[PDB]
Amino acid sequence: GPSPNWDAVAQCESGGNWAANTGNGKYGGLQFKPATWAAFGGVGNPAAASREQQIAVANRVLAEQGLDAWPTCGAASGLPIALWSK
Repeated sequence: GPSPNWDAVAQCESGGNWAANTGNGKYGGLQFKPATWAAFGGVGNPAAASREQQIAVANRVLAEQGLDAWPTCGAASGLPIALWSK
């Protein structure tokens, strides 16, 4: 079973701050935009959601969009980009 390293992706995206909310239009450890978070079943502010809830919503984004949803940081997942970009 694959296990994307979302902690690694979060380090890339936010410096590992699962509660990131700096005013750049992105939220939480994985820097979700609100329209993507809502679209994949997230509610409220991603920065208020647990790491585990954030990861749950990322796993859904991955299945539908691939690691293209994190175009620079996706490689840090440890999944081969050539196979998981879509």
